[PDB]
Amino acid sequence: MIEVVCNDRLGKKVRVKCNTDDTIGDLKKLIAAQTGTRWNKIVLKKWYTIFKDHVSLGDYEIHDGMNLELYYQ
Amino acid sequence: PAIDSFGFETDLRTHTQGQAFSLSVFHHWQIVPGDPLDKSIVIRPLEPQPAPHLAREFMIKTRRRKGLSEDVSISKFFDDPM
Amino acid sequence: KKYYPTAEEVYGPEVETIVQEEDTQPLTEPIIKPVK
Amino acid sequence: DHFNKTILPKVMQVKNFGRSGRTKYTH
Amino acid sequence: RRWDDDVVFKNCAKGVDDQKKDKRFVNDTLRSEFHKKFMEKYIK
Amino acid sequence: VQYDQRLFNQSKGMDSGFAGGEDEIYNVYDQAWR
Amino acid sequence: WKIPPCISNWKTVHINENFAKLAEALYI
Amino acid sequence: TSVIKIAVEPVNPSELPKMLDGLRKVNKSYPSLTTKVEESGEHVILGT
Amino acid sequence: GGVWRNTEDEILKAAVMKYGKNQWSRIASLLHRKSAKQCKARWYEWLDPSIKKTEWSREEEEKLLHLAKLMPTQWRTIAPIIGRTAAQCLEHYEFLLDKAAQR
Amino acid sequence: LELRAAVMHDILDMMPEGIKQNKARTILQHLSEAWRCWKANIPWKVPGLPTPIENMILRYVKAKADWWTNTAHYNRERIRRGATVDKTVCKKNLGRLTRLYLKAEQERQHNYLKDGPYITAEEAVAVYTTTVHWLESRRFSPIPFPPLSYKHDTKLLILALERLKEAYSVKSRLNQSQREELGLIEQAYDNPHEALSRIKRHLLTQRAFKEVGIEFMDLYSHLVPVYDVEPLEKITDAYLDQYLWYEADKRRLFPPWIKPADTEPPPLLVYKWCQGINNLQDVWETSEGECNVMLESRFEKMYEKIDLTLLNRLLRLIVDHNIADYMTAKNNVVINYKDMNHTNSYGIIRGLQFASFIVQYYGLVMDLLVLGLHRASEMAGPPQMPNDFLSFQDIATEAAHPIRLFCRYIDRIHIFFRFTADEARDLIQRYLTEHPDPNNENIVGYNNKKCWPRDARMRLMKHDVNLGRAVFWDIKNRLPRSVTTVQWENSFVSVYSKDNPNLLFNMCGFECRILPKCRTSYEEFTHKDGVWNLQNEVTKERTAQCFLRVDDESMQRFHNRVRQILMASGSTTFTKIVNKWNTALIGLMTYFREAVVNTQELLDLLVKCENKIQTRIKIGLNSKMPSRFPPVVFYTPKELGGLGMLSMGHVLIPQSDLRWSKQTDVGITHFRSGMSHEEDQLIPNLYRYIQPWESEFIDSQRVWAEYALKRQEAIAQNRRLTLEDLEDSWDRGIPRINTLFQKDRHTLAYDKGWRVRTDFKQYQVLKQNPFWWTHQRHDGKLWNLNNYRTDMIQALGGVEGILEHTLFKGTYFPTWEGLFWQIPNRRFTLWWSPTINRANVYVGFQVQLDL
RNA sequence: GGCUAAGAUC
Repeated sequence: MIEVVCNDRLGKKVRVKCNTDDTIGDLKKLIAAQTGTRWNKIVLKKWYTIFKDHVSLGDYEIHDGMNLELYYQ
Repeated sequence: PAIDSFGFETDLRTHTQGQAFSLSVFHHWQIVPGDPLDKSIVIRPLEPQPAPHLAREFMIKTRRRKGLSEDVSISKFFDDPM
Repeated sequence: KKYYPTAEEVYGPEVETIVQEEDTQPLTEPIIKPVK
Repeated sequence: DHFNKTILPKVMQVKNFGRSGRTKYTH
Repeated sequence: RRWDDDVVFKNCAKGVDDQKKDKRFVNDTLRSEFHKKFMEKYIK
Repeated sequence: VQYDQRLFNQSKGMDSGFAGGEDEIYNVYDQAWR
Repeated sequence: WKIPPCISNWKTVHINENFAKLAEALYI
Repeated sequence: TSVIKIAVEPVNPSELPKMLDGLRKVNKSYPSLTTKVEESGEHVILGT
Repeated sequence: GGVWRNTEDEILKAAVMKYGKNQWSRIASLLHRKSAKQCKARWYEWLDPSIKKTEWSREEEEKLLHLAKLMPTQWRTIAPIIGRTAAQCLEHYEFLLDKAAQR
Repeated sequence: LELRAAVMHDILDMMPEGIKQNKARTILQHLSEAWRCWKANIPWKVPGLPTPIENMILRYVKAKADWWTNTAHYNRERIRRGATVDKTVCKKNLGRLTRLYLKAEQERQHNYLKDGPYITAEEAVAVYTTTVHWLESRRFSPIPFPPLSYKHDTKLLILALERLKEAYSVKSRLNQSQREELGLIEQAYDNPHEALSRIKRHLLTQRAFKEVGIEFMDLYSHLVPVYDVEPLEKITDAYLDQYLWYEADKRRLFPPWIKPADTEPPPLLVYKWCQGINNLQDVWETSEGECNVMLESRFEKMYEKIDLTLLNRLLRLIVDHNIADYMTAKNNVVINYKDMNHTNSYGIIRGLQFASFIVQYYGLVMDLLVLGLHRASEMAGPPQMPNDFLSFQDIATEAAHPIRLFCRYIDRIHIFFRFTADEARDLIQRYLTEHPDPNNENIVGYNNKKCWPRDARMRLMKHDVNLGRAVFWDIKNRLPRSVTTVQWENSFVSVYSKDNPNLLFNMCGFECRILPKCRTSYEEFTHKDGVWNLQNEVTKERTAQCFLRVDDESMQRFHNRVRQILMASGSTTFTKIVNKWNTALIGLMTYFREAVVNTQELLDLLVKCENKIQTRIKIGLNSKMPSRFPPVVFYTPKELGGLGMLSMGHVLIPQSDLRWSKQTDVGITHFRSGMSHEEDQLIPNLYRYIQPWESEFIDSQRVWAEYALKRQEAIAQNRRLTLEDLEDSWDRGIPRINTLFQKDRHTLAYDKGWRVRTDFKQYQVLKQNPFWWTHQRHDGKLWNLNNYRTDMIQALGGVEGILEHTLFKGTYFPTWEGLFWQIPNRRFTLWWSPTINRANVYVGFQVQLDL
């Protein structure tokens, strides 16, 4: 279980623990549970690389502590 | 016994949920068990026993002052045989 | 050992020259009012 | 948390120069 | 008794040879008790 | 005694080893790894 | 009230009888 | 009878007559307080 | 090295007059023959203008003979005690006085 | 600036006699030259001036001297620890105290010539008669004159020149004084007879010396001076010190009462002293009213209050008249500072090369006054059969002896004074009659150790504390105050009686705690396997136990040494910062092999310092405060491209840093090392791969006994001892056995006093060399850490696991073999580029460089 | 033109 820290700008930085084989759609539901927004309106980004909605976390090699820059759509 | 009655009023109020109160008055004396002239009683330096060798431990603890110091078996110096 | 002139003859024998170093009322007596 | 944190010598809560809180939660 | 026979110096009985200590202040900062201790403790 | 000559004179010397307070010589690991 | 300049940087008996008494006793 | 006995000694040993003068004044206030100086030099105080 | 010759004494006297007496690096930057420690020794022993380089009279010989028993070593300490302050001729005067009294 | 502006405000107001061409900046320049003349402690005032103008200038100078001396003492009080931060205040505090140390020595040397603080000339004739009687009783022959055709002078000149060359010239040294120093050493090495003829003419004729430069070392705890000498006089003084120590080894003029010598300087000062205290005649038994008192104190005055007249008279009794005049005149030449020029002939210069023979001269002189003439004859024994360092002639000699043992350091002194029942009551009665204490003031001030001072310190009883004052008062009154005094602030006299079963003593390296099992000892914690089982020489059983905790002065010295390496970050390379700590840790862990495992405060300093240096080295790479830096980038050895830090602490490698991957033909075979049962530590501590001194001395007794048995078997059967016969007898033993089989074995044996000369070598060198334990020439290499690099690579994940975190896969090398070569910082940061730049090492980041 | 460790300085 990796602890992905969705640390966006302006104070919004939360920890999101997800499974390795868990999909990215399950990660946005856990990231919205600590941030306070709709999970359908959250777009994760890492230098203009907008992630998909169907690719598992084990495919991106997102290890523990690999922080993400959260953005809102 | 007054040798072990220290904090007995504080312990009676603590265990009884604060609903008790005791007072200590003076009472006549009674002989403690054991004998101070008795030997072969190795007293422990810390955490003593409720064994009846308490008189040997009480005589050694009374040696903080002068007079009856350690090795208190020198009473034959005042009671030499003849 | 050392070698230095005494202060008793310089300042005179009449004026009792005292030399106080430390250790007197560590911020308690002029700090608060004394216990009357 | 994958370590056992008992073989470690005295305590290692946070080694990042920010230990404001001084607690172990036994008292 | 008879425990110090080959002792050359018998007894000094004088630490500073004038008093028990200095007990006298001076305006000279180098020749005072402060610079004497700072040159003896911190220096070697 | 008269020991064998292969044991004696196997290495040089006449030095203190830890030469001064120069803490940049890497005196540990006297033999190489591989 | 004269003020002379000052530029010098790069910009009683000296004996005692106890020293002779200690040397003569060591010589004797 | 004051069966309880507690010894009392000052922290700094240079303040020996200061504790000796206080034990004399405390003996005048409380009647049963009989400050008996022991033979070993320890100032004892008998209490109830 | 640095025996304080005639050419070295003129450069040391020029540096003590122009550059300074308390500047061993300035005298080293104008001679290039001896070290700065040798230039400070030449300015105190050989090229010192206040050095009494003569007059080994009987008053100085008796003072050197009295200081020899009082201090056999420490010729640097006995040189201002005799007043000559040479620190090299004091050993030379002690050698000449011992050679005269050798008989 | 405020003192300068108020000086111009006062000079323009305090009587300028009106507008009559008043002062200017030249008057302030006159105050500036007056302060600079006082700064070098010179007597140059500002003469030729008006009296109120000079009085106003001297008033501001005396007030500025009060400000500068108070600013110097305030920084020196915060120099021990203070702030643990010093960029340029360290050079200023050392330079300000160098002016105060030179000025105080200049006033003391001027007072010695003007006034008469002599050596108590009436008693000084007794001290010259005591050494004359002790030498006649020992019948020791005096040191001969140096021969003009000595065959042993060739080996003596080669040994002294090898010590001078290895100390000064090591690597990257270039100076105006180091050029002539290395040039004279090469000129002497190419012509030994020319240097021997010059050294003979320098001793027998030249009875003077040139100027010497005094410079204080950069020790934050206590500064120690370093006396730089002339290069020509240094080679002449080294031949005098080598010839005196070679003659003292043959004539036995140095008794074993003072043993800093090169036998075994860590163990025999501690373990042979503890075995000597245990093997005495009924030492641990004190039920019959007996009492023991171990007095450990330093003289602290046999370096500056030395009498040159008494040292010259003792040198004529010890050596020839030609060598005596040269040795005394070398210590009275000059004391030249950076700007000052102080006089001399007030004490002994311990920075010169001939200071080892002068220290042993006062060592036998002060021990004869402290013990006694008839006392030392019963201690050492007759010259026909001399004793050992802690032995005696018979059991009756140590029985009627009040002082059972007397071990003397170069500065400290140890004495295990044994007292009977009547002897202790007689000594306390003389101490109370001469120094009473009715208000119990005798137990007011008394030093005690920090080895758990609740049940293991000195029991402050009535008779025990009275015997602590009495044993020190008889030793203090035995020595005069002019030769060598003994203060109470540096002393520690732990008594032993029925009330105090624990015994404490601060040895030469650390503090020791002796506590026998039969005498109802202390709590006996034993935090590791560092409790020495001291056995009796008669019973050969468990006589007494010995605890070995590290000292507080050595822990503060290591905390200052780790602070100097931590403050040196940024101004050096990353590999130089790691190599500085590895040499500082190997010098501390080897010398404290049993002590570092049995001290909880010492291990807490190591875990704090190693985490600080890994914090310090990580900031030099990037300054974003990383979350979890990889431990493989630090603990990798220098062969595999790493910093090579000795991990003396539990720094466990995480499970996400031991995975290898390679795709040759089929697919990416993700390899992984299986050690996830309990924990996967990166590297063990150095205490696990270093033999303790109790196990080293026990194995060395079996090593030389098997060596003497095999050599006797080789001499009887007439066989040559081969390398196969000395395979298992090669490990170590007492001294490295390979040191006896060196190529320079014939030359190294003719240079006695290896440990004593190395102690004053750090006192004379500029840098604080951590070679106080031993040297690789005579003793040999003991800390063999070759099995540590094999275990560090195997625990980190092998050579393939260490290279997987590196950039080895991008370098395109088909085989991992030998391929090594701001510039070294650039190659180290680029080598560990996938390890030092990832998502886990730096969390919030999306920075792209370019296209 | 001042204070900084003859400011260290071949």
